Amino acid sequence: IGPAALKAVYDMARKGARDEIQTQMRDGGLFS
Amino acid sequence: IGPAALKAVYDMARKGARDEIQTQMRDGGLFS
Amino acid sequence: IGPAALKAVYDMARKGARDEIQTQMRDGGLFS
Amino acid sequence: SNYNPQTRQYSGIWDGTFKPAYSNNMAWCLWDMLTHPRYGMGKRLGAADVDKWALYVIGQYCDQSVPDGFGGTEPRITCNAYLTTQRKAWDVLSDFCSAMRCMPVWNGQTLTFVQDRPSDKTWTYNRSNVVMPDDGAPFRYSFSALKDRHNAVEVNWIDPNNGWETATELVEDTQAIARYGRNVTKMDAFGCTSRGQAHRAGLWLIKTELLETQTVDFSVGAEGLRHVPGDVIEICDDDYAGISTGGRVLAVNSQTRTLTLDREITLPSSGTALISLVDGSGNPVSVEVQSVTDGVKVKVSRVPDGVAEYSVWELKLPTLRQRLFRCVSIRENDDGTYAITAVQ
Amino acid sequence: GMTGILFSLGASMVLGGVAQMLAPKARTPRIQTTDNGKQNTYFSSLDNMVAQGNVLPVLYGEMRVGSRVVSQEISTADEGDGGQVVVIG
Amino acid sequence: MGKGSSKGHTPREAKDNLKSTQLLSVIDAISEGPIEGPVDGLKSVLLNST
Amino acid sequence: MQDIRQETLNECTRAEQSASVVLWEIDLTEVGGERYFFCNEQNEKGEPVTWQGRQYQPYPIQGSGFELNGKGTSTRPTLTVSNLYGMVTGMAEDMQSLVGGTVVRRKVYARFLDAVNFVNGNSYADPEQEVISRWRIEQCSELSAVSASFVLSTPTETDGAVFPGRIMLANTCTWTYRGDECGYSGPAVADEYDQPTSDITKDKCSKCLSGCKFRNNVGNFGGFLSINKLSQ
Amino acid sequence: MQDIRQETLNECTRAEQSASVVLWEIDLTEVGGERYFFCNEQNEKGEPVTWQGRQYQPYPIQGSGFELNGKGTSTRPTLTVSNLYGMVTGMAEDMQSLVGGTVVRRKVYARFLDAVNFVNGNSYADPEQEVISRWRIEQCSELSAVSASFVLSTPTETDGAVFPGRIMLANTCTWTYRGDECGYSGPAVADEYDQPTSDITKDKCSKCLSGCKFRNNVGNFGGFLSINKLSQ
Ligand code: SF4
Ligand code: SF4
Repeated sequence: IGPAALKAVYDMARKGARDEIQTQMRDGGLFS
Repeated sequence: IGPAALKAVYDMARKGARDEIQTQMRDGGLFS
Repeated sequence: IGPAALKAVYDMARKGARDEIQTQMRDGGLFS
Repeated sequence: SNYNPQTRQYSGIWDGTFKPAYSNNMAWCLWDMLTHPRYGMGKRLGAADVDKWALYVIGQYCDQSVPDGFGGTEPRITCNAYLTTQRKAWDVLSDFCSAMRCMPVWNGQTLTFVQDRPSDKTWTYNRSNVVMPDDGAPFRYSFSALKDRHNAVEVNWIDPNNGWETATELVEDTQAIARYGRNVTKMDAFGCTSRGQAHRAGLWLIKTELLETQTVDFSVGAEGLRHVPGDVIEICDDDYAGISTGGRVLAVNSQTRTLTLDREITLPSSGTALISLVDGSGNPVSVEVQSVTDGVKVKVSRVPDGVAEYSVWELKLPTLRQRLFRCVSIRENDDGTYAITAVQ
Repeated sequence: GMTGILFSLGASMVLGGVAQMLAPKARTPRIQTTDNGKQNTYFSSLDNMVAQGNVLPVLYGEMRVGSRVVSQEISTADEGDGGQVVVIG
Repeated sequence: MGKGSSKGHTPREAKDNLKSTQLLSVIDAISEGPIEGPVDGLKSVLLNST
Repeated sequence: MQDIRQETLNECTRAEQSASVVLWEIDLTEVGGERYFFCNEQNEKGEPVTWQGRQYQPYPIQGSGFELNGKGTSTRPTLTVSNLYGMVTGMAEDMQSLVGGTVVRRKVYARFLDAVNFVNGNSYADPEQEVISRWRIEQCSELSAVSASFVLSTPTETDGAVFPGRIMLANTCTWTYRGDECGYSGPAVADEYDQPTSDITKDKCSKCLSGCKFRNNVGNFGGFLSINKLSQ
Repeated sequence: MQDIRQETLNECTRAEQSASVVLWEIDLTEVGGERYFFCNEQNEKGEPVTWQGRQYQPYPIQGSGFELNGKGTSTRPTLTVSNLYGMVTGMAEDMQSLVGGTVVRRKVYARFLDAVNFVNGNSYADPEQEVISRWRIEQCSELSAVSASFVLSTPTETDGAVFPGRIMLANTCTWTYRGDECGYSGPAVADEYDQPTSDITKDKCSKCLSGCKFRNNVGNFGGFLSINKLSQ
């Protein structure tokens, strides 16, 4: 089904982006 | 089909990340 | 079928977020 | 104990013995920084967590009597730091590691340091040892960017001659100005106390950034994953880029005439020389000269070792060929028991 | 079973520079307008600071440098360093 | 002289009729851990860059 | 506004469109190469497409992501080219990975190609109606044994450049050799390390005071002789 | 280079390899616990795997994302352990959630286990051929009634640490009690506060000047008595 998959993928992408922001701002990385 | 799904997910994970970047820097987030 | 798709989408979203951070940290843009 | 701190001369094999003495060597200064009580994060990591032998090699390489502009003879890098501001330990470690052109990694359950020291080849890879994805090609190459390639660099160094003040020194290449654009970059030479050292650092940065401009990633089975620990030098010979036949696993061999039966149509040199390297029992690299290719398919080696069974891979080396070297920087492990290697 | 989505990243790392792949590069300090146009060194402090906020520093060779003053006090001196030679006039 | 502790002084030029003089005494902390002494004898101390 | 002729704009109004054709020109003269003409498709005769008299040969080329904007970052569209038989790798190993060249994209409608592309012969041909864009190659993000991806950029894009190019130095020159400021035109006298040579192929200034004194142009020195401004 | 023996290196290149076994050791002795040996697999007799004489009991475990890198953040591989019957919860509330311990991962090829793991008996046995790694537990990100997830980190990780670890001066001392810098070894005289006591159990120092006066040890005080330098 379209809309359910779209909303699920959007929320999962938001969670992934939040996790990436959290993990890259520790000591090194590119210091976002 | 594979590549269509992959391109769709990649382009869907763009505006999600952009909105996350924009909201986390507004008032009381981690400023990206 | 199940969590395999979830893991795939999670990795894809993390990669997209990394690319977005890299492209927004550059000279132009909002300087995330 | 083996290290004399006056003439910087080594004499004999070194043991895990330390003595208190004055020194201004960068590697041993970093070693003191890493492990020390009070302020040197000694309560966090022990003395056995860091590779002291890598530090010994770095210190031995540090004193090489490079020629200076004034006609003198000075060591390559001299440690001169006066840290007077609290800052993140990772930042201080990176600043220390940026002077000797090194990089730290957690290799072999120990912290070790690697640098761009000219070394020997370790292992070889071709189409047979790598695995291609669904796309069709196993090796993925990439290059640097036009505006990423710096050619003008400014280095800040302290100048004891005039007033112990900061001074900026510029380094650039005219041919890089002609070929690409002008890309200016500033970086202070941490620990510098002589114009020669700052100039050497800038020249190293520009030369390394101009020559090393290609990075290749590929995949490797279990044997290679266990073999290469990290930050080693290997040849990645590829017949696709070389539009030739680099060699691959031979099928069967003989012993009387030494008829080696490969599976690809090879091609010998014109009139000078050519060799082929195979493996033995204790995994060596046995090289054998080649004279005549009987039947364009069968090889005749001079003294083959009777240890090749079926999976030995042969690499055929001609003359006047620019052998391709690679230094592994990124290694990734997955659950299918293959490794992803990204190298420069 | 299978382990898909390797997603080789050799291209992404070079985007920030290639010399950084072998050297972390030295950090650089910021510029204060108030301190005219002088450039601050990250490994030398010629000026003599105040013993408080600044952490106990470390020396590694040469560098005539300042310090962190712990106690400054001015009083009246004695007339004579020592011995019996104590003349005034 | 070096080793772990050292002291030194210069012959003061003073006197010439009863007067009074000041005396600035200041202690400085240089670094931490066992440091080596000055490169030179005593002329390493620089007051107003001399 | 665009430099669009009236005829093509009028044709681009009707419902029954013709076939859109995209042609690419890779220019490397400014970097040391030649001009390569590519087209994604060939005519009905199995021949290279003839436009304005010149010929574009068939080759798999695909440009995606052309996004002109005034805010945010710049534009970085992607060009994909099939690398079979090692053809792209051949010039990449020679032309420094196709860095610094120029790419020109021309789009045309089908009903305006040359008459030799059609068996009956087009009577509507007009080799002056096309839309043209130009970009510069920035990097070869990935060139495998089956393909090759190039990143494009605008020629005027600013990135990593500083405005006040002037830099104050003490004992090092700031400009080039013989270009505009070093008004030197005599015989070669010095080399990289200030050795008394008289050969023109090795004449390169050391960017010092000694080089200027050797070349008798010390009046045109860019390095101010301050040095001792921070000691006091 | 790695410390892998020649024979296992030779075997790893064989086209027909054997099974790969991963064994885990959790050491809490530096924290105050015991040594636990886990193996995701057992032998053909339904028995714990015997290696080097010791026994790794069969228990759920799975390590993921083991990466080594020199640039960017230090890698943090994860470990998953099934928490059924509350076995993990039994030590989590006792060992402070398994924070600060050590984990050792040994990988071994199936053709080198002890002979007791095979009904016929392996003749190609060598108990000195394995690959070893060690990490430290960082946090228990997830803990439920079905599973438990631990994050691993390198012992050398330098997150949240500052290089020069001195405060210079204060009204208070900045060391330990009875260490190798305080240099006190006398009988008990003071406690957490400034109260006289004579029991060794409650010997504590307030790390102020009063404590030093109590202990007749002032020359080793780590606080410079300036105070008025900030005011005057
Ligand atoms: S230094 Fe004197 S000679 Fe050499 S370039 Fe600059 S100006 Fe021309
Ligand atoms: S205060 Fe005096 S006694 Fe208490 S610890 Fe610091 S030094 Fe030892």
